[PDB]
Amino acid sequence: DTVGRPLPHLAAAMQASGEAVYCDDIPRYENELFLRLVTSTRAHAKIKSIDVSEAQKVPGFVCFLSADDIPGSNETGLFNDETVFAKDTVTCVGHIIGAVVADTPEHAERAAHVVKVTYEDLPAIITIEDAIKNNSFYGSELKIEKGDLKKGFSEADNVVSGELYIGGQDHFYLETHCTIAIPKGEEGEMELFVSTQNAMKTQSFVAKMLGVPVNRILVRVKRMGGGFGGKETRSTLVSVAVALAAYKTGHPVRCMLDRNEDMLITGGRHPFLARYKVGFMKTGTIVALEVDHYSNAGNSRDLSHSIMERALFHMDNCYKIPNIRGTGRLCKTNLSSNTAFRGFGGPQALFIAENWMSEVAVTCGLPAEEVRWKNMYKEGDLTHFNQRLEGFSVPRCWDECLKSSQYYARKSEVDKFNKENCWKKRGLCIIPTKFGISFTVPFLNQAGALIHVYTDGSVLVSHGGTEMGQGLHTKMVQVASKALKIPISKIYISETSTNTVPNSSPTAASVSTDIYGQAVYEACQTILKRLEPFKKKNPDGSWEDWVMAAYQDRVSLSTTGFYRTPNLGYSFETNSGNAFHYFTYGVACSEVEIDCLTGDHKNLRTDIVMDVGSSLNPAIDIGQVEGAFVQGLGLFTLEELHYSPEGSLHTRGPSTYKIPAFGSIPTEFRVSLLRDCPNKKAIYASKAVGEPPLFLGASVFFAIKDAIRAARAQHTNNNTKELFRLDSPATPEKIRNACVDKFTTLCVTGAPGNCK
Amino acid sequence: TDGSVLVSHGGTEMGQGLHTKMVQVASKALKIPISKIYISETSTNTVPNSSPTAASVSTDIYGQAVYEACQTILKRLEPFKKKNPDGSWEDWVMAAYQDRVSLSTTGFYRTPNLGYSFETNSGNAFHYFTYGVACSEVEIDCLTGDHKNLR
Amino acid sequence: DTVGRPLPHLAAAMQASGEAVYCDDIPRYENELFLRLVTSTRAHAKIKSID
Amino acid sequence: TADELVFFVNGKKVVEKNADPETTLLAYLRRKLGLRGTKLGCGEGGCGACTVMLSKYDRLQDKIIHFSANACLAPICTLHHVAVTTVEGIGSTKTRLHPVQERIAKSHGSQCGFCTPGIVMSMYTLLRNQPEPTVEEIEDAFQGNLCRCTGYRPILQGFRTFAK
Amino acid sequence: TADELVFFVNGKKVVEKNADPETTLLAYLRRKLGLRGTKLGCGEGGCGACTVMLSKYDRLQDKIIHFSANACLAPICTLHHVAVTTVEGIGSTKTRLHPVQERIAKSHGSQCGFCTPGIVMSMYTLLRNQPEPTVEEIEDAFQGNLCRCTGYRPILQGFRTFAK
Amino acid sequence: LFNPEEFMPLDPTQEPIFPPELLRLKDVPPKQLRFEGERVTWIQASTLKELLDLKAQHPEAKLVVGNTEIGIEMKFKNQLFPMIICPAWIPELNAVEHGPEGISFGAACALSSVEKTLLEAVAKLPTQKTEVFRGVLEQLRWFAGKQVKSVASLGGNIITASPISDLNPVFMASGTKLTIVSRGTRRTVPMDHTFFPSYRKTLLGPEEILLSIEIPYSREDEFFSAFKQASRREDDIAKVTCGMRVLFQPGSMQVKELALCYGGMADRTISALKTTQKQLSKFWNEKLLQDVCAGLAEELSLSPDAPGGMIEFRRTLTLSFFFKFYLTVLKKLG
Ligand SMILES: Cc1cc2nc3c(=O)[nH]c(=O)nc-3n(C[C@H](O)[C@H](O)[C@H](O)COP(=O)(O)OP(=O)(O)OC[C@H]3O[C@@H](n4cnc5c(N)ncnc54)[C@H](O)[C@@H]3O)c2cc1C
Ligand SMILES: Nc1nc2c(c(=O)[nH]1)N[C@H]1C(S)=C(S)[C@@H](COP(=O)(O)O)O[C@H]1N2
Ligand SMILES: Nc1nc2[nH]cnc2c(=O)[nH]1
Ligand code: MOS
Ligand code: MOS
Ligand code: FES
Ligand code: FES
Ligand code: FES
Ligand code: FES
Repeated sequence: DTVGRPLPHLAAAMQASGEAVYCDDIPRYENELFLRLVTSTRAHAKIKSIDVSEAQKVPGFVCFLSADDIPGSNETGLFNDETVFAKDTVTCVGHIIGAVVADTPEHAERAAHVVKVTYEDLPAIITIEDAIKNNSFYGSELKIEKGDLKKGFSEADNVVSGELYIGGQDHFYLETHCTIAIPKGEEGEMELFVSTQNAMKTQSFVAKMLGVPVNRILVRVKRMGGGFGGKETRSTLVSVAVALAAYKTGHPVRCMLDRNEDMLITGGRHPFLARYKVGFMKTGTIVALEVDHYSNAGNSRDLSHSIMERALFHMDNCYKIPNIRGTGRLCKTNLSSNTAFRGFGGPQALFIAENWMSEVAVTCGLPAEEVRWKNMYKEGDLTHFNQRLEGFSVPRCWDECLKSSQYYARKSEVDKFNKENCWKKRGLCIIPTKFGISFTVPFLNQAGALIHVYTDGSVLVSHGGTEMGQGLHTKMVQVASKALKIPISKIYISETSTNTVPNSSPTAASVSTDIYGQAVYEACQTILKRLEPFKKKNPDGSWEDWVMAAYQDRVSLSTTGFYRTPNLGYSFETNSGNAFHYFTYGVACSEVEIDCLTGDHKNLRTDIVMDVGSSLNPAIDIGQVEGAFVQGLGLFTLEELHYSPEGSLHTRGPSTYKIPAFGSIPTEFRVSLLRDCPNKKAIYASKAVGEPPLFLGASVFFAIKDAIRAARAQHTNNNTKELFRLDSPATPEKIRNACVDKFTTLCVTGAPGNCK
Repeated sequence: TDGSVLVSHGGTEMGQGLHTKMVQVASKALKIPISKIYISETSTNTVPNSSPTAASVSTDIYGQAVYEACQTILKRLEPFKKKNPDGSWEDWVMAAYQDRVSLSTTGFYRTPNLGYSFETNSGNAFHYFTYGVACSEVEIDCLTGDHKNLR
Repeated sequence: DTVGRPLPHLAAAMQASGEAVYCDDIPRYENELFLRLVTSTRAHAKIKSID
Repeated sequence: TADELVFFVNGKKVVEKNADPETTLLAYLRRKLGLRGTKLGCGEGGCGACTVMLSKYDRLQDKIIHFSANACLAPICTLHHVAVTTVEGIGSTKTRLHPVQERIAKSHGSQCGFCTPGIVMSMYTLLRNQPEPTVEEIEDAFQGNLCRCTGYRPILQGFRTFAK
Repeated sequence: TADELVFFVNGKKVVEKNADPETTLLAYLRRKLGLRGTKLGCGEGGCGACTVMLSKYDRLQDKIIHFSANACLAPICTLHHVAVTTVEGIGSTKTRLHPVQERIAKSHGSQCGFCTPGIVMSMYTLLRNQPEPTVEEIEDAFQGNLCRCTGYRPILQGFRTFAK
Repeated sequence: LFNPEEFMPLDPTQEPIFPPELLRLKDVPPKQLRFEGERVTWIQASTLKELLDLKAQHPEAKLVVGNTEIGIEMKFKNQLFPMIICPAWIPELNAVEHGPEGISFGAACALSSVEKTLLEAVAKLPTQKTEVFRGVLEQLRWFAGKQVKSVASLGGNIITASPISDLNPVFMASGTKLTIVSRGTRRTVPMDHTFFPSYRKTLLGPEEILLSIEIPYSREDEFFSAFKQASRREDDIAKVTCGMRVLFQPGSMQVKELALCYGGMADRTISALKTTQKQLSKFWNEKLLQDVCAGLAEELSLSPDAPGGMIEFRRTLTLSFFFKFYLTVLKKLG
């Protein structure tokens, strides 16, 4: 029984040896061709001509594909509001217009470059402010409201209002998007090998473009070199194009994106703008909150609506607020369509929450940890969407983190540092989080498995989930082994495929362990029920004996398993019904030191306490906490996407887009899993871990903000209770500009200015 | 979720029209056109521990397995049929999917009452027998040994 | 319901057109090799050597 | 130094710059051109699974002539300035079947299907030479094609519709 | 008339008779030699997924030298008489893992695994130059390698075992 | 989480052997090689003479050493250079020479080699001699991976002439000497403001190649600092990076020479010459700090619409870096 043991990821050794096969590592067929997408260079324009005359002169050129070549439908996307290939109008830089097919990827690249497009510009909308000014939205306003806002604001001692912006984020999975499509040449059959979290939508979108039944399309996913939500839907941009090439040519075709293509075309995290007003008492207790959220959705709906729903569900973070109104609007803009990214609107809403909470503490002149603690939910409280918090472990995580991080002693050392240093300052902040577990769309909370036991007793498990580094197959093998009471060595998972488990939800929402674990468990129970009479007749025999006896008695050793998460279904009309199955909780304390002269900083120390229930695998779960935290660190402090005024992405690779590096992580980096907190609501008492920890990276942001406050105390003015706006990401630029002094003001030059 | 159906069974196609027959069976059992059903291949990761396609019994045994799997699908779809009686197959399938009812199932068949014993000369060796009669006429060339098959 | 009807073999049209894929019709991988069996020319014998 | 070998396959020009004298048309079709409808059944001329049609200008008869050949025994080096037609050259389920293909399929003349392309090409070749053959010519057209599945009756019955 | 390009990959001689100046080592490894352990992550030198070790006899230093390079930017035409070592050159699960490979895997330093070969090759290269590195040298050997999954902690912890 | 006691020990004597066949080929004398592609002809030059002949015959031929810039130009900027010459084998382009005035590096020397040599020099020589070396080393910290630095040549960075080169500002501020040759020409010039006339251009003739680069010893009464912005947001603009040098009158705090050179403030490396000229004969004090900051704010002023943005931040860095230099020089003075 390995459940609860730190078993290494099953493929780790093959990954270290370069033997693990990713999509593009699959050998090429003798006749296999290569596709390169041709995309818009304009944010919004009519297409007046596409000239392939120079492309046709490139050695190995096969064909140019456009909308006219599609046999079925050019209408695609989760909400059918996209084109496979743009026909008359382009609506973002990176909008796919067509594709070159050639005999080598080098040749496809060469050819695509010399495809010439002529445009007639149309008025473009790029920024959230652009969109608000132009009333450019998808759908209507989303809202959650509880209590009496007018009354709450009347009862408040203090009111703070403001505006805040959080920038988006590129997934930067180390493996970019890729698909191989093999046309069989019979009955429209096609077999695809895809780097995707969503084999089902890949299958259905390819089928729809081709105009063939879904049963003709087989999608196979062995593994992804990272997904992080960026392969939940947007992988179909590449898959559908490659499928068309395979259909048209009758040859196998593949495409793997270069990084610059991937960053431009495939979408990222949604930027958010918030306008907020919070009413509170002199004690720091919150009595009223109003937040209007706006996301930058780009040029199609995709997952933007559900992302905003998750944002609204998380605007409370861990705090009880009696009178509350959150709204959300999706901005329709001429940018690549934004999509799922680890956290799915949660990190943005949670960041907005912690920002006004930080301002409450400052305004009250009270220690931030005291104000946070005072406002924390208690066991059994209802959220703003009226869900009961059962097994609310934040207080335990908080207390344990305070103690193990030696927060109070270190607070004194930070103060001492700031007293002794003029041009460098330290900051220290402790932040909680909760993250709701389940797809916001009830019907997605379903999971299938298919298990076969062969006559040698070896077991092949298939389930609807995909492996993208998170150790899902590993956990499923641990589960099956525990359930069947056989060693993990007897169980194997090869891949995820649409012909073994159909109609799968994307591998997302952090729920895959929970839902596939249950499906796998149930399939195992069915096998055990069938073997039971054989065990009874031969109780001292082996697994192999029982399996062979069952086979020879013509008992089936193949079964499905299925799970449907119970009691889900939130109504925005009644503000009731469970949005989530349960919540995952954690707390992080981070310390930083900033260089007030340059805006650079050091991440000195981070301590995390995460409630993941009874972990199925502490090694994998600690890995998930660390990786999620560092992605959050990136979001809030390093990673910055930058566009021209014309809406063209400038930051298209690692030279201009800085994800955390080896030297970026906290010097002392401690993660603990909370002990003795089994979760009755999920498989073997575990909890979802994938996304919940990412927001804890904001502890670094708020430590930086603390440090800036010290710098402003040193050089800017004498107002202790000053609120200044610090947007995300808190890059060296934003940090430096915020340390207002004789240099920023030019007072050092002899000019008068706004410092003391 | 488009209502299209993919059937897999343990039998292989060698020209005898086994997949054709299984599609006919599935279509009759599900009460949908043959055009909505497809068999792509036989594979060990879809149906394990299969007997070889042999003994002339493949239609009998995979036909029953396919039938049973279809009955399971029909049972699961029935509530949605009753909610949308003038609706289509496609409508019912999508409604089932959105209600998180599984649209995947196994079927299995074990031929009953077989087990002949050579040491008792009893027990059914076969499920039944297939029968036939042929009459042929030939003409031989007595000088060469060649012959014509006349009728 | 086509049970009892003379429906042609589902693959017959593709068999007539040469579109039906049999094992050797599957495309070759770029690096795919070919095997030929080496077999006995004797009914019953000791294998003394293979050169 | 070597000459270029030039021939046609399904109306498409093939320029083989390095022809090996040992290379059969069957090997060339399947493994160079990727046209896998033509099959290997024996490699010795007895089964006809590899039957193709060949066309050329005859100097003596002063006409374009069409005849069937076993691709397994045809050296590509004999085919300079000859036009090859394979099963994929006459029709497809992706476009439109040739009458020969439609009729053999609908008449239950194809079971496993492996002999079907060769038989199609034998019948096709006959029709190219004689658009209205007699019943007698039709049966005689297939002495070189073997089928293990059908017992032949349905194939002849299907193709009889081309007679009279 | 072009000169032959001669280099070595994992101890094996490569003779490229028609080297194209535009060809990168990464393309050659993956798409000519079929060695797919080395990955493409950016094509611009920032991510290190394509990291390999290069070795040569430096005729000016009078010694064999070993260093890491990004295969995505190295023209094969710079590599005449250079030896390349990729991830498959140092160990495998079919034979024996190199200590670098064993320790990153067992220490939970590999999640999705896509960055792992590049990181392995960066660590391998360090040990080939300095078999007794300091913790500081190890912690500073990876500025060119990005990992999106792990948060780096476990990779450094696993590799620190080589230090002191 | 794991048990290191169970790991297989490292046996450094059991590593894959350096190919013995390759070792037997080290004796074979180097000869010029020619490779021919679809679009490009590549000549591997074996001697300096060959390089200069080739460049005289084909002035437009593009030099490639590490390809860390050219690979980017070809892939991402769709540049095509039908003829490439690789001079990496040429001994003169790889020589590391210690002279009376400083340390000379052949233009093909990898940055890793520069870093190693300079680290050694700093470790052995007195602090007062290694001020410029230390500046180069600071700029090479958090610069790129070991993979990049092992193949990226010193000359390549210089001649690439990116507005945001971290090295060119240091070479300019220190008057690093550049030896430049062609068939029948040879000249040595200290790098100054004139060396970069416009975007991505240097003051070399079409045939000329950079042979060697002499990084100078610092003198008595001479101090150096280098600084760089910790973010980069555009491909080749708007990242502040600098070298700063002051020479005082013997044993004094009185400015004899002052050089403040910046990348990321224009479309080339520039020198704040109007500002520094005004400080000659001035003393190193609060007034000088004020005047220099006033000068920098004006001389390096950016329009609201300047390419790269971050206008306030970049201005603030130019002054903040000088402030750090100002304080560091005060510490070094006493
Ligand atoms: C990932 C990465 C990160 C980097 N980070 C930084 C950084 O932080 N700061 C920084 O300043 N740089 C940085 N660089 C740039 C790097 O220093 C240069 O790309 C490198 O030094 C160029 O040298 P090379 O040998 O690769 O030149 P090549 O690409 O081979 O050639 C570059 C240019 O120099 C010319 N050239 C080369 N040698 C000569 C010669 N001797 N005479 C005349 N012309 C010559 C070539 O014709 C070409 O125009 C980075 C590069 C990479 C890929
Ligand atoms: N190594 C790795 N960890 C990862 C991801 C990934 O792509 N790679 N994706 C994250 C996201 S966005 C989600 S939703 C979960 C999905 O997997 P789970 O449901 O099995 O946790 O994994 C998370 N952790
Ligand atoms: N990743 C993700 N996808 C969804 N699609 C619908 N709801 C959700 C959700 O909560 N998370
Ligand atoms: O829910 Mo993860 O795929 S953003
Ligand atoms: O029983 Mo048939 O395969 S002889
Ligand atoms: S393969 Fe049998 S006749 Fe050619
Ligand atoms: S149909 Fe099978 S050999 Fe003729
Ligand atoms: S692929 Fe990213 S550095 Fe080479
Ligand atoms: S393990 Fe996924 S990028 Fe490193």
